[PDB]
Amino acid sequence: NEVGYDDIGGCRKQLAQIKEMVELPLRHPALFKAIGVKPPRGILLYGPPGTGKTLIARAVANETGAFFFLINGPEIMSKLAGESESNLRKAFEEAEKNAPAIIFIDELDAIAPKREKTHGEVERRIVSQLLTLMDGLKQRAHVIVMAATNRPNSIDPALRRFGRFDREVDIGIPDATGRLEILQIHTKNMKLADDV
Amino acid sequence: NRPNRLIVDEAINEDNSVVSLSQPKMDELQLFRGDTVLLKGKKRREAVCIVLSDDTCSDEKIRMNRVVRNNLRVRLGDVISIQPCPDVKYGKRIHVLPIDDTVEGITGNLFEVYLKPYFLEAYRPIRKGDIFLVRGGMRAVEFKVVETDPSPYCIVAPDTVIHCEGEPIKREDEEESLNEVGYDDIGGCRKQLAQIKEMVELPLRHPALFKAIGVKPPRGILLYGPPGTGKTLIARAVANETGAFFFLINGPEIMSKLAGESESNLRKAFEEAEKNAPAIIFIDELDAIAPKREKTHGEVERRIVSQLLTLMDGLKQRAHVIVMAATNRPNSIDPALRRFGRFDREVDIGIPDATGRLEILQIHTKNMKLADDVDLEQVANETHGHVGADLAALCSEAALQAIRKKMDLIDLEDETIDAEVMNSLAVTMDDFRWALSQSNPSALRETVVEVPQVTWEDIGGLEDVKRELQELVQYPVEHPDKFLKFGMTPSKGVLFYGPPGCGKTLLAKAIANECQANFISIKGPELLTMWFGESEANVREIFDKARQAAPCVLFFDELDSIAKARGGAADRVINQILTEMDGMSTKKNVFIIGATNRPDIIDPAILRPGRLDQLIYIPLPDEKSRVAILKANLRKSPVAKDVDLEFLAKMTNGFSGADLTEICQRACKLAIRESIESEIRPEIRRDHFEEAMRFARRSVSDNDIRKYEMFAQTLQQSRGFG
Amino acid sequence: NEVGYDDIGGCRKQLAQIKEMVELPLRHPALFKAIGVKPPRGILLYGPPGTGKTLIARAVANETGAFFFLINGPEIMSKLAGESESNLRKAFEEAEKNAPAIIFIDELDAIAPKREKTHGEVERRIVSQLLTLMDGLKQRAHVIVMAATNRPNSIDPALRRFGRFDREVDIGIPDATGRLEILQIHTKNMKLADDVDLEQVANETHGHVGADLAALCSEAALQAIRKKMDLIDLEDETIDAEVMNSLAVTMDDFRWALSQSNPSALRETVVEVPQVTWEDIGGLEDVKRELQELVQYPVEHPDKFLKFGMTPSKGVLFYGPPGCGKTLLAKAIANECQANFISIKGPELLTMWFGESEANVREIFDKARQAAPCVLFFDELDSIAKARGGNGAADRVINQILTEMDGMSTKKNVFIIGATNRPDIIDPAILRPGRLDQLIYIPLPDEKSRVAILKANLRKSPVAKDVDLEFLAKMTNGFSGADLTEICQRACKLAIRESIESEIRPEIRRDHFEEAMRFARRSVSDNDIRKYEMFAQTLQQSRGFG
Ligand SMILES: Nc1ncnc2c1ncn2[C@@H]1O[C@H](COP(=O)(O)OP(=O)(O)OP(O)(O)=S)[C@@H](O)[C@H]1O
Ligand SMILES: Nc1ncnc2c1ncn2[C@@H]1O[C@H](COP(=O)(O)OP(=O)(O)OP(O)(O)=S)[C@@H](O)[C@H]1O
Ligand SMILES: Nc1ncnc2c1ncn2[C@@H]1O[C@H](COP(=O)(O)OP(=O)(O)OP(O)(O)=S)[C@@H](O)[C@H]1O
Ligand SMILES: Nc1ncnc2c1ncn2[C@@H]1O[C@H](COP(=O)(O)OP(=O)(O)OP(O)(O)=S)[C@@H](O)[C@H]1O
Ligand SMILES: Nc1ncnc2c1ncn2[C@@H]1O[C@H](COP(=O)(O)OP(=O)(O)OP(O)(O)=S)[C@@H](O)[C@H]1O
Ligand SMILES: [Cl-]
Ligand SMILES: [Cl-]
Ligand SMILES: [Mg+2]
Ligand SMILES: [Mg+2]
Ligand SMILES: [Mg+2]
Ligand SMILES: [Mg+2]
Ligand SMILES: [Mg+2]
Repeated sequence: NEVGYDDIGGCRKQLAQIKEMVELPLRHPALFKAIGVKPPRGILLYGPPGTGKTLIARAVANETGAFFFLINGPEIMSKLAGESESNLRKAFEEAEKNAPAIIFIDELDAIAPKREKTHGEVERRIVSQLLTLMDGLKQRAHVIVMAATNRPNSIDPALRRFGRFDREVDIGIPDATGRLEILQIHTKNMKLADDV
Repeated sequence: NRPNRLIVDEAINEDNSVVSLSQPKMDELQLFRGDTVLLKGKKRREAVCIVLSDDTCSDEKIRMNRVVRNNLRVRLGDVISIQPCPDVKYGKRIHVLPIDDTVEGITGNLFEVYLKPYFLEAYRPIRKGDIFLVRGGMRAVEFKVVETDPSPYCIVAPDTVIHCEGEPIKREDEEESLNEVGYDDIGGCRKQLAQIKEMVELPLRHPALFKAIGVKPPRGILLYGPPGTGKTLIARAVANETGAFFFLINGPEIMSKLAGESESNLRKAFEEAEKNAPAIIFIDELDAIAPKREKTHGEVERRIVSQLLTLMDGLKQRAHVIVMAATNRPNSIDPALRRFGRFDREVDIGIPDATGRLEILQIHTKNMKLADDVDLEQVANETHGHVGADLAALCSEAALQAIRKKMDLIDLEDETIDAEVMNSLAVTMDDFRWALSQSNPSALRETVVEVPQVTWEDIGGLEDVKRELQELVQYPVEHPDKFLKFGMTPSKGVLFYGPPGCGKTLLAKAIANECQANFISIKGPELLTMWFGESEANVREIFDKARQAAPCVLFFDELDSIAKARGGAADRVINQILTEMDGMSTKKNVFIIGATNRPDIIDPAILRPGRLDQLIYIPLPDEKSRVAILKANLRKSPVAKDVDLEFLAKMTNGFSGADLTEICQRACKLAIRESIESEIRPEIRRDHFEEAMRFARRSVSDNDIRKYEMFAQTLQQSRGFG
Repeated sequence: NEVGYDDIGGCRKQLAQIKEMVELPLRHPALFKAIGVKPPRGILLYGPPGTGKTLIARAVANETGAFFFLINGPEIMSKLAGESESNLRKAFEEAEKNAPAIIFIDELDAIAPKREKTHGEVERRIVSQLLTLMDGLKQRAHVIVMAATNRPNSIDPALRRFGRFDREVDIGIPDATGRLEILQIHTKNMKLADDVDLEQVANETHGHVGADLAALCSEAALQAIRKKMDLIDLEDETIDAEVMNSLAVTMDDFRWALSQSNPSALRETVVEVPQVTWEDIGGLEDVKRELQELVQYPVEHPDKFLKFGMTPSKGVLFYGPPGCGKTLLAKAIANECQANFISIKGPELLTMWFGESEANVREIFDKARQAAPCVLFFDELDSIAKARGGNGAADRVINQILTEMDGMSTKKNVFIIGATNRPDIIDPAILRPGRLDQLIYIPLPDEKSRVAILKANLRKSPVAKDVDLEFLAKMTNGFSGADLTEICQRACKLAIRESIESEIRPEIRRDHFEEAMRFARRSVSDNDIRKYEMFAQTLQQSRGFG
């Protein structure tokens, strides 16, 4: 019942790209340590709501078998100034401990929205906290930070720089074929009539 | 001074065992390009290399790669004593060993992979205690010479028996690493990296001399440019190359800590930097700490900016510290930092040009075994909007492609892959095209500043205009002597005007190429695109970009589109361009060219003396010129011998150069039809040209011409009553 | 080596004012107590960055020997809450104790920027603290509070009230003479080569301030050093005095320094005496005298106008065909009077933000009012007239210039000159009596003038003997002064091409002029002339229906 690539439809190409970027670095972690080449750090997934971004993230985690630490945007930003930055540190720390791992920051725009829009010292501090943590992965542990947002142009441009969320995947609305594909996945447990 | 003393300079010959002396010096020491010399540096250490000739190398300096430079324990801008060494003779045995951290990851046959081809037929003149670097298998390993048999120095002839003792060795304390950043890891920033080297080298390398002179050195050096241009790289490079202490202040890292902790870290940074003088404080991502004071609400944030300013003004200590800073946006920085005594010096590290990109590609393909079909010059050439980091990612991705496919079976289950495979693994030109497909360029939207690749040979006819253009731009740059002796100051700007598609845009680029001067092209619609409020501060940014890139030609193309938009925003832009033209001092070698397909609506203000007062009229091409255009367009195409380009020019005595180019394409588009449909020997012959000519295209009517000729004689009179 | 009045150039008149304000209260504190008269409390120094504001303050301190407490703006605002206001207190307290004293608040705009601009409370509170401390000087214990800013506007107006910062000094950018001065101050310790012409430096160094020139001298020196460095020693921790004397700074080194020259302040509205003279203008002799009677007389002979019962006219309007010396005349008359001169071009007025376009015109008229006697020159008015109808913002600006015109009292030595190549669209409001009512028509040059122009432009150029400028003038009838300069430029360009191609030594000779005349053009059509001739008479009636 757990999520897998078979639970995803309409994102064939995108799911492939994410498979390339992600697949080698985790079961080839000692290999990358041997090669010396730089793999991706942050893979940003954007598209309108209910497109399957949170789905794809959880799928890649279970299909590759990597450790999975979910960072829900709103959940962080609901807590006090201490807890917010603290939980960000704990997540990156525990993710590095259980490498290979995928840190999924869902609804990233909630944590690090356009700095022009941001007000208050605490919020700007949390963004800076995340930027440092992303830069912290340049230690080149076996860790990948996936992230999702409904609005790419809402994200603080600081996150889109090199070494941070440097790769992006446009997971858009499905076309006619994609919708047929998705319908099949959700009717695979139902007994359909012939006229359907 | 005896000839035996020279100063260390950068290396043109990227080889390890080599130095370069100028020919005048070469023959002076009576030692020849073939012989082996002994280098004696500081710390009472030595090294052996093959000396060679450089035309560029000034006689008093000696070019040596960073490896030799490291073994001598010397930096760029230090003196060493060279002397001939005929004492050296062929080698019997050699005992090298890899350094531990340069091999952490791999294991296997280092001899066959690294040492064997490195010394293959190379007759390298080594030395005991030397540390050399071998690149292969997508990494660079460092070995140190522990022992030789004709010790301590000997040559590695093909008969020389190369021994490997057993186990990798630890790193010595005083021995720097070669994986560390240096000027050799930076490309595309020749001119900019030169400036910074001049600013920083004197106060840091010889601080005592600057204390004695009394003259004021540079306090703050602000680096700007788009993301991934290598600002952090250049800063970290100058640190290791000058050998100064390096305290990194990371913007976000400071601002990620609590209120007082940020200001406390700022102090400790300047404190420890001052303590360990000479030093370089590098404030990376400065705009995170010191954005415009208006742009920031809150109290703490404003307090942190003020803290930085006080620390910056605290260089009254002058204890030999240089504060470098990097931002991706100058106008974000609080202007209070630009004041004298703070960040008073600036360096525009822009996006690399075609040559610069080729450089960078060569830097990130250093450790890879490229296939022969790989043409990096083509990669660079078809890479318009990439930055240093993009190219570094491009090479890295192309490598990951070669890896994952020739992975095939490999083993994977085995925790590590040996050096035999990685060396045999090659990166095809195909892999680069695949990596280029997934290319996400960082700086496409950025206005470009480079030397145009267009030449006179691409422009058919207009031989008169070409020559007048040479007088206006090239002479005042290449012969200031005459103009000062004649008592005249040159004209600043030109205006191209005439029918559409007759080579106005080409001429603008073509002259910039003739002078090998920088070139900037702002098209009318680009100006009308700008956000209204920022529009003004961005026009100012253009003229600054052109002022710094001098000698440069600032080209305002497609001015007619702005003239239409006026008769609101279009008004403010031009009136500011007029204002910026006046501010442009004639002595700055910034020459402003304007162009428009419509002289009937130019703001006469642009035509005022002192501004664009050189009104050059570019008409439709006469028969002779049309043939030159047709040949210029079919230059790179396989045309049949049967085609009569002359006759083609006879018939079309009303066609613009834009038409003739379209006609040549149309005929080509038909030839491609044949090549795909029938697989015929691919060649564009006559019957394509004739059919393409049958339908024809006259992009400039007769009435249009009459008007243009009327303006060719009356345009200067547009400043009075129209 | 400490700072003194001898270390300051270009600020002659300003430095004299500060001296007058400060000398009596500081050098004679006992005397001023006995009088009961009130001395100046606060002196505000404004001007762009690097003009020598901090310098002058530190200079006045040492020269008067007064106690000196430096209040660094950024330093205060970098400290914590109360520690800021607490230090402001101590600064005044300690200054009052050791009277006579000078408190210098450098970068005042950091402490007390626009009380509306600031966000928060601790900031507004620090401003309040300052206003109290300034008002707290009612102890009067001979303390003078100097202050420096680049933003004369951004300072909360509360500070510029009476009893606080009641006196202000515009230490603006230096002019040609001022830059020469500063260059001599910083080349004071260098051994200059004979080919070094610091006058040439000062003149082609338009937009530099004191800090720029100081760096420019430093630049030329460090380059001359790096040269003869060559061998030197370096390994030796110090260089001896013998070498340093043999070191010379060539004019070439200054030219290399001028190559890397980034001028700090450009487009900063310049206020200086123009170097243009009547000799630079061919012809117009009648208009030249007319300009004197309007400008020279009322400033040099006020007794006459007062006794005659008439008040002089305020402004002039130059109108006529393009390129006939309207800009030159404006600069010329100002130079003759040796009065300051401000040239605002039409486009410069259309550049500003909509909001700034009003508050910045006031700045102009204020800058002219203070630099009196001054010639305020509004050049290229035609470019504005076009931006109103299309022949929004231009409307607001002109109405502002009109309001500013009327408001300026005639008893001030400010003289306004407007100019335009097009009187067919000039705002009639500008032409109403009391404004630019002196309508001067400047036509194309007559034959006599054309010769004068030709000689004026070829003055510093190597023209051959056989060249006949009088014949050349006879041929160029309907040509303007701008055209004749272009023909000269065209002819000179040909002579240069010959010089490079053949190395015949520089002689712009006959056939060069002949070919330049072959391609020569008339920039003012006949029809255009007839119109200008009509407006030479009927422009008076443009305020009616017309
Ligand atoms: N491509 C897909 N194939 C099958 N089901 C999908 C797909 N995309 C979304 N869904 C369904 O949508 C639900 C989950 O969508 P989510 O991934 O959580 O939405 P989202 O992309 O994260 O958008 P937001 O920003 O969280 S509202 C599940 O019921 C999925 O089955
Ligand atoms: N000019 C360059 N020449 C060669 N390689 C470069 C260059 N610039 C960047 N790179 C490569 O890309 C990487 C990025 O360098 P950075 O110094 O981080 O760029 P950056 O300008 O500092 O990015 P910012 O300012 O943090 S957004 C380097 O480590 C190199 O691998
Ligand atoms: N003299 C010429 N020689 C070679 N190609 C020319 C020539 N003139 C025009 N062209 C072609 O016309 C195209 C446009 O060149 P331009 O310099 O931009 O002409 P233009 O005066 O700017 O007219 P437009 O408005 O750009 S079409 C180029 O791509 C050329 O291929
Ligand atoms: N009028 C001047 N005469 C001689 N030297 C000057 C002059 N103005 C500036 N300088 C030089 O440039 C430096 C500028 O120093 P400052 O006194 O700090 O100028 P400033 O106007 O206070 O700078 P700002 O406004 O705070 S950016 C001085 O140290 C001088 O060396
Ligand atoms: N009477 C003159 N004597 C000498 N040169 C003149 C004369 N009139 C015009 N010129 C030339 O024309 C140039 C401009 O002079 P201006 O005073 O600006 O004329 P104008 O009436 O303002 O016309 P424009 O539109 O500015 S060219 C000068 O630099 C001279 O080169
Ligand atoms: Cl226009
Ligand atoms: Cl008007
Ligand atoms: Mg979701
Ligand atoms: Mg960086
Ligand atoms: Mg074009
Ligand atoms: Mg100052
Ligand atoms: Mg003029």
